[PDB]
Amino acid sequence: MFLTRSEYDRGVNTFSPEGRLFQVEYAIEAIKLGSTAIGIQTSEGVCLAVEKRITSPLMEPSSIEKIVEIDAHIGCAMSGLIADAKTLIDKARVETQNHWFTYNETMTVESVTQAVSNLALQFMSRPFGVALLFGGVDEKGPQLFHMDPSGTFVQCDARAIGSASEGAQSSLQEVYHKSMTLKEAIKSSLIILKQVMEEKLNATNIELATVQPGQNFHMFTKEELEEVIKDI
Amino acid sequence: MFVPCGESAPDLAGFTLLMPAVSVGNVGQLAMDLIISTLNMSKIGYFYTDCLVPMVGNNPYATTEGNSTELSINAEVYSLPSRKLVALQLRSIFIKYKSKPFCEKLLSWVKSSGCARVIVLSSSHSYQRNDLQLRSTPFRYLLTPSMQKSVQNKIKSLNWEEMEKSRFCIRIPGGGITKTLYDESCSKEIQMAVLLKFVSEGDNIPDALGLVEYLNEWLQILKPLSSRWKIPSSWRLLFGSGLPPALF
Amino acid sequence: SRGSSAGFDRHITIFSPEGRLYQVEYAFKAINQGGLTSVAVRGKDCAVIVTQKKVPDKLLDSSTVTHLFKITENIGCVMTGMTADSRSQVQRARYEAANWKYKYGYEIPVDMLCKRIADISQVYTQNAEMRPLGCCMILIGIDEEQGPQVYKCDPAGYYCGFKATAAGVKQTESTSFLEKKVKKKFDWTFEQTVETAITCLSTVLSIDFKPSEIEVGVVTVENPKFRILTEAEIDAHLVALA
Amino acid sequence: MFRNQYDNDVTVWSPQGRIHQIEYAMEAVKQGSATVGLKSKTHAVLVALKRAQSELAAHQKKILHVDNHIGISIAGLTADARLLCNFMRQECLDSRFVFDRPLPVSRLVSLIGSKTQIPTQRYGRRPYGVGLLIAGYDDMGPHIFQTCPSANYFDCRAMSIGARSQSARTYLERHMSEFMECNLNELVKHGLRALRETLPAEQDLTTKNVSIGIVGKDLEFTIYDDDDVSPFLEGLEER
Amino acid sequence: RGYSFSLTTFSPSGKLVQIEYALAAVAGGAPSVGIKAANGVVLATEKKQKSILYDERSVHKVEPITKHIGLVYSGMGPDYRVLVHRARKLAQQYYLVYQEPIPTAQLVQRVASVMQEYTQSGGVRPFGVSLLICGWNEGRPYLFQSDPSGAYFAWKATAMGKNYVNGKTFLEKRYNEDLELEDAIHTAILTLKESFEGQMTEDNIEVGICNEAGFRRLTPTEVKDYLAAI
Amino acid sequence: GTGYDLSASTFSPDGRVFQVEYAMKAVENSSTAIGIRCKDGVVFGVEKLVLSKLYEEGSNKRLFNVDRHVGMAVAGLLADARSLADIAREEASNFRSNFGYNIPLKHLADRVAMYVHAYTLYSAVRPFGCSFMLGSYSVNDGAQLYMIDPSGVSYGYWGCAIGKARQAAKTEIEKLQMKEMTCRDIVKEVAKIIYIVHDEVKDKAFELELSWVGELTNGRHEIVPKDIREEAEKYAKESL
Amino acid sequence: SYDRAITVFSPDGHLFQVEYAQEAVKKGSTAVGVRGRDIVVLGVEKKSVAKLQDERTVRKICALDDNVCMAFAGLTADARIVINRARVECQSHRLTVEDPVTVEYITRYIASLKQRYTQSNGRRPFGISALIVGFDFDGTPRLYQTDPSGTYHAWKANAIGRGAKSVREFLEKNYTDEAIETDDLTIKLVIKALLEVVQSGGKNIELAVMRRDQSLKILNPEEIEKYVAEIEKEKEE
Amino acid sequence: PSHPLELSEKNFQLNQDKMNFSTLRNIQGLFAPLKLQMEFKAVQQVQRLPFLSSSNLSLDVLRGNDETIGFEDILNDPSQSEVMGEPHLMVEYKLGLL
Amino acid sequence: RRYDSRTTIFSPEGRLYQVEYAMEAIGHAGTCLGILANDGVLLAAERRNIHKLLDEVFFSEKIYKLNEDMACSVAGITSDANVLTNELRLIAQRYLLQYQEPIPCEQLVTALCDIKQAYTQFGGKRPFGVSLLYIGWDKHYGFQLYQSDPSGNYGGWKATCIGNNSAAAVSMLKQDYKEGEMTLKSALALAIKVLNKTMDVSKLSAEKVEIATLTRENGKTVIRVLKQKEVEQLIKKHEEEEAKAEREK
Repeated sequence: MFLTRSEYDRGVNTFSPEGRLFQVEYAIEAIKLGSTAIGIQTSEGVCLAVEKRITSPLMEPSSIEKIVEIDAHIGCAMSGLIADAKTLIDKARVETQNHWFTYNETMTVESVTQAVSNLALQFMSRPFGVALLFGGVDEKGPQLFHMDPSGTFVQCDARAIGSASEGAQSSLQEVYHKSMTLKEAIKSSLIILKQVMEEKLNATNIELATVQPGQNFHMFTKEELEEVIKDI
Repeated sequence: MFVPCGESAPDLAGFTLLMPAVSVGNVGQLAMDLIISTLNMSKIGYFYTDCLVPMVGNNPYATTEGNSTELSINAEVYSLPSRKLVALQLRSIFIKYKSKPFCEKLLSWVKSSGCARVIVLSSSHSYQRNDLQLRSTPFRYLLTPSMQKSVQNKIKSLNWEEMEKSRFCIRIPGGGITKTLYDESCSKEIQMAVLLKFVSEGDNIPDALGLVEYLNEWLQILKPLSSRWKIPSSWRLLFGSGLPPALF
Repeated sequence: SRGSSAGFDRHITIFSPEGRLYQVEYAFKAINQGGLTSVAVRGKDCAVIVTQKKVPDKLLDSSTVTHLFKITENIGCVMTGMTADSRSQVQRARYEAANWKYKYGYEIPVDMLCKRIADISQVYTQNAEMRPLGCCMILIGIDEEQGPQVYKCDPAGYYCGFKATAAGVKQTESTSFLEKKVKKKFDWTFEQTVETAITCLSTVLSIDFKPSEIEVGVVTVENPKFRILTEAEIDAHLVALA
Repeated sequence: MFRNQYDNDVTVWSPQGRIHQIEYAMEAVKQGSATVGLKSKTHAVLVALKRAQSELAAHQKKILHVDNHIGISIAGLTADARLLCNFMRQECLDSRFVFDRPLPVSRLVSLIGSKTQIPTQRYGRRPYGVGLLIAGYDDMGPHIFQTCPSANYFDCRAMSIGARSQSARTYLERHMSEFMECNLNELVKHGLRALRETLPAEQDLTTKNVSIGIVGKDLEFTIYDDDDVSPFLEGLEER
Repeated sequence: RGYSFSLTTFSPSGKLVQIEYALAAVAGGAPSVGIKAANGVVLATEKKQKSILYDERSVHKVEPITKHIGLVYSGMGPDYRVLVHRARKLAQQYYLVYQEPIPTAQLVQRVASVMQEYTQSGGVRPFGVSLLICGWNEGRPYLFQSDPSGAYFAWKATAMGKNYVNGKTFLEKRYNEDLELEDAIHTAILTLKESFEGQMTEDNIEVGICNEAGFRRLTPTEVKDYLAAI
Repeated sequence: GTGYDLSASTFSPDGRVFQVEYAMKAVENSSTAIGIRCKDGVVFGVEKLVLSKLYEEGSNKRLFNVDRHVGMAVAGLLADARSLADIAREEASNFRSNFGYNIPLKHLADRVAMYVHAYTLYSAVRPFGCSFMLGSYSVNDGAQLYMIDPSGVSYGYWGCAIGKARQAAKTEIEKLQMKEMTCRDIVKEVAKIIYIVHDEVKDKAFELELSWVGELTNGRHEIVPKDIREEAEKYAKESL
Repeated sequence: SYDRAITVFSPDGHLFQVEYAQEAVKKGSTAVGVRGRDIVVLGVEKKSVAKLQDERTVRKICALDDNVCMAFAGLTADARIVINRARVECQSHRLTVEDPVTVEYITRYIASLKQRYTQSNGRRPFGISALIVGFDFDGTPRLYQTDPSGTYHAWKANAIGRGAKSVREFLEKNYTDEAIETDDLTIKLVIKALLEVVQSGGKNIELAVMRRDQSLKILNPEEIEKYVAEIEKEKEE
Repeated sequence: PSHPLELSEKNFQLNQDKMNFSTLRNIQGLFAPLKLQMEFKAVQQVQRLPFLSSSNLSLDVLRGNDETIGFEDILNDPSQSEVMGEPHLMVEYKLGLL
Repeated sequence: RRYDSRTTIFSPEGRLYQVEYAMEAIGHAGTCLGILANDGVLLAAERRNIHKLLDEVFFSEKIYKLNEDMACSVAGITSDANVLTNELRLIAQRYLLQYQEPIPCEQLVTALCDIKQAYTQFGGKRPFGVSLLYIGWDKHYGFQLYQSDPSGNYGGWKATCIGNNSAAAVSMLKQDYKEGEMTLKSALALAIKVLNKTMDVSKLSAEKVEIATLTRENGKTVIRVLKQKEVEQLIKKHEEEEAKAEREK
């Protein structure tokens, strides 16, 4: 009857006595150090909102590093290690371009989603440290997807990722309904980000984009954001 | 410090001290269990510190249905006044930066209560052996210069072999607090003897069964060899639970 | 893959302070795991190999228990050590002999086969993935211009040619007996060589043999093909000896 | 205490002749929701329970589509389930293209087991941590199969896997003598009743946390969920 | 002690211990000597098979590489065999390319380059042998030595194997530059006899010589005649 | 063998490989299977435990069918046994394709044994954890019976037993004059031995699996008819 | 623990070896970069100027192309490989597309190359950080920074190496729209920023200046001394 | 391509290995080619970095080319190559990263 | 220590202990010296293979010729030095074939240092324990002198030393070196003085020192190794000058 030491969390291919992958769990915990992102899917579009978290006034805020365009109808969002998403973004772009060139029609979001998932499930010898929020519209309609460092995608309707995700998810649960409007979705995203963020809300601390069946992928500019902020 | 189980501390007027060291394979702890179980010692107090990880459990030495429900902790003291023997058992592992204060406190208690000598059972790593040691006996001993001459003469008669020195300093890899205890005893003029064995981790019951006989060659607390030791009731499931079905 | 193990005697590619390879030395003690002893003696115009047969269970089919093998139509073998390792090495020797014949147009000699096997065995002691085989090989044959041949190779990759050798548990006693006999005389007929081998085994093991406890294989200048003796012939030799 | 040295790799035997990593992997099946599968003389039914979670943030799929006559349910890791489903789909497609005919379920399961056995022996890999229930229909009648992380498969009349499936298994064993002589509706009712036993007393089955898969004589594999399960749930008793 | 097991690990003082242990393995082999005379080189060694049960024309420790090159070793025989084969192949390749017999120095450099590779990669083990190489080029003799680490030196006379420090001490005071071949053979046999630990016979030592006519291994009759002469 | 028993490419100081020993010890974690050859053929018997009432009758069979004339009985880890059965089927098919006639049992046993032994030399793999027996009958060769163990060793047998209680089973087998009996007389003895060996305290309930290959099936391996199995079970139960 | 392998996650989501690779950067010489209105200025501290040393071979400012230059801090041998790879990639991209390369493009290439070496246990990351500065085709000055982990950002003024904290604190309050009016003012600002952590006068300063439609120019010690004297006179006044 | 012998000369060791493996599998069984391939891989996994010339001693011993000279050994010495790439690029190419 | 088992691990403070140990291994080798003058470059080394039974072949034991314009000297492990020198010769010949013009010295040094650096980044390899000194002439910068480290670092010097007592030799050279007004004779005298004060021998002898010189004559570069007579004359001149200086006190 003695107490001894045992370790099961130093390998990516090791099972604990209760059947857990502690390296993957730690990789998932690693995305709690990133900035907060919010994505809401409506009947006429998807809105993606992130915060920039400018550490120093000398840093140039005009840089775009959190929202990326995959194609004319697909957006993206990121949280965690931004340097880890470059390969996934490149593969998604290559796959969608090749499919469009070959078939002469745009692929659905699910196809590029599965193509991305087929690359993340190769542990590079370690799991990724980033979380994605794919958004877009297709013949079926607007739809939203979420990914974890585990390498698998799921479909959702209102998801928040980042450090302050629990309160944002609680607010999204106590707000929101099935038949709503894109403008009020954008507004509610602004309010929720305003409570979540520690500092005040300006035209440069955040950036958001949207995709709708009418136009192509569109990213809001400073002039457009100011009217929405003033609308609050 | 020593906290008595009752109201007054017993008179340990220079009996002996038998203690283990938390080393590779837990050989010292297993040997201590064997000795305590065989001699049928009785608990007399506690050694309460803040250097070991806490743990609790029921009585590890149970023979009847009335003594099997006694709570135990990670540091306890057993005594046999007839033979003038005292035993200490450690059932846990040390916290970081907490070994030297523990050794200092233990040696201060040993000096304060008043004991003839201290005997430590330990072990060392087996893969750090040179060519000459690979073909020799795996048992070694060590004595403080303050030790009595009669003990030295007896050990010389026993034809034992002493631990080798390295450039000169004493090094015992995988020995835990053995080197610290030896150095402090040398610096504080305390009679202490150390016995160890080269082992590897795995099933280490035979190593303890050999170490107890090695000690008995000198102390002779039992009839000389020409079973003898009582296995405690807590040595039941040393590999885990049972076999799941639908596999073999 | 796994990685090497720390210690002076726990990996194959680690030297000791005296420059010894304890993992190679431990493979020489696996030869004694079986508990049998082999004896090979070379005569004036013949070569003989004698080994020990032990069938403890009565439910075994004794026809399937053997340690004498046929590598080529003119080369015989006897193996001492681990059974599966011995069989695998026999298969490898057959493959190497076939390759030699295909490449060079004539049959391989005994010394060349032993050298090739030893060369293969040497590689296993320098790489951190393979392990040596716990067995030793003894080969006999007839050379068209030199006569009978007796060769032996070790798990370390060392081979040599002898006039009489032994392997197994009682190798040292067999070696001393053979040294005395060879010092006394070395020119023997066919009947004297087999009697010498049988007497060596009997004297060393302190046992009286039955025709079902030993195996005998011979080659001869007159009949170069490898042959395995039968129980009747073994009993005839034992009766003549006694 | 003596197991610490023999339970870190899958290619190491213990002094007791056991491999502990395989058992640890088998322990990962019981971290998913319960699933129940059963078959009749003409039909095979799969019933799954969706995790108690807000539907806004996740829409998990526990029943998947492999072919026109094969469907599976999963419990355990998700990446392994996706890999296995891709392998089965590719095998079925290749079989059809080469020799156009339905692929036998027994041969598919044999291929799955042969594929799964290898990582339990090679170094540098780990066993799959997912358990599958397979319902199919070929020219032998309906079939129900179960797969294990230990590369073993079984032929079952009715099986339940997942977390706290002992009660479901007990119910299935108690009511197993009246499954062949039933129609689709009664079989689905029996499956739902069996699945209901893995819940506390107060809760009940609603049209928000149940999925159904059916295959039979001339009916291809179909998945019912959301409001498609109301006709099956509208005839149940209280408890 | 933590740096004594790995081959690709430097000690804090900047030392490689496994190469030292390979050299220790070399230092525990059978003795061998080599003396460069005014018109030839002589190599001598002590046999391992000191028994009557040994076939004389089966395995030899003194081997030829080309008509004018031969070598002897001290250490592990299995490691020596493969190096001998590689040296023979390299000499044949050089002759094929340049239509001229290879000089001794080039062969020594190539063999040392082959030996050096096994001391810088993980998962392998250094060779446990040291070689003595003799040759005759451009009307003058040569004598080289090669360590397990891949370093080579040129000697006038040297000894290696068991008890080689005292052998070198003997050679230092018993060596003369303007020395003939027969006296060189006598000196080599005496140096070998210094630490034989037994009684020498023409059947437990091997001798080879190199001169204008080329490398050649001596027969037991000549060895017996020399032993009787001294 | 502490400190020398983590890889299959390591020797102990006394010259032993302990990973192979642990693999061979793993075979005793499963039930017992026996096989006896007689004047006419070979008969197999397995003590199969009951796991649950929800399984079908023909699930988890431990008596395989390698080819038209070869039958197999396994014990130990089941996935390894299935892999080895697939290997044996591949070998038999290859030999039949190449040479044009049925492979002898000795050559098949040698091939499978060498394949098993190939896994005990490297540190990138682990030894197999199962044992099995092969049996066949031919007019020009007679009955044959072999065993292969995780070490990679094969032998011919007159009576064999593998599994948990492989010692009491051998003791019971050693009391039969099996060289003068027929298959119909050996089926009952096999059932009786299986019933005697089984322990009903640690275990709960077991079934009986039986098969033979011999003259009465024209050298074809198949399951015992139900009536004969029932009669043998009745005789075995009455013997107790 | 959790820091003896490159690809092991801490229980709270940290890769400690990649963080240790930045302690090497935090021990190099200070480098400062400032983006002006129509000029870009670089500056590197010179440390341990040996008497018998040749200064031509120990320069820490390099020219990647006709309009891109870079400065680094960290291990000296690791920077050479990255510089050569970037130099080759610039010409490769010029072959691919006729137009001259972009500062952001070359920064992304360098970042991807640095990130490639943090994926396996068989190789170690690059212990350097860089300040990439240059001009675009239209004529807009740019400034970027790269980390050993593979992340990059856009700045208006930054510092790396030891003393970066104090230099950045000085720059945050001394960088306005008036101090960047002229090239002389920008150079004076860079020298003032360097002088906070550099002792022994202005003899330990290396400066580089790039203008529109011109090549990289390295200022002379006499010019540096003249600027230092002007700054001292203005401060005294 | 340019010559009938170019493709044949480029792929000779592969074809010889395939023929030996097929013959060995047909004669003995599945185990022998498996063991041969594992030994080949094990002895080939250790060597110098790709921008320096190796010797391949153990691989040559295993294959049996330690007593044979061909035209690949006397023509166009690979050790004295006239062109060589950058070290890091060669190492990355060998790993498949490029 | 838990951060010094391989070359692919960083310490918490950002250090490479294996590379540091490899650099420490250089201190056991012999002394090598190099001096730059107005009309030539110098290289002086210390002989370590001194023994009565050693033979004298080749032209030198520590100085090698790389091409018609360059030469080098090594200190460290001879087996690695051989590989490095062979690679240097191959690189020089490759550049000559490519461009029909001799390779510049800095280009050659950088080419070798890239190889030396590549062995400290990929695991499973042991870095080279060798340091080198290079001398040469080219049309771009004239006479030059470089140094290299086991880690892959190089630099250009006017006078430097590697090996035993390197710090003392560097201090003496720094104290007593004049910049811009040095000739070959003064450089040789300074080298003799530094070697005498560096080597732990009471009396310097000409059989344990080797000197090489590089210079330009009639549009050609001349590399020669000095003779024992010249070395003895230099040593005698230094000794008599020291005696004169001591006496004039």
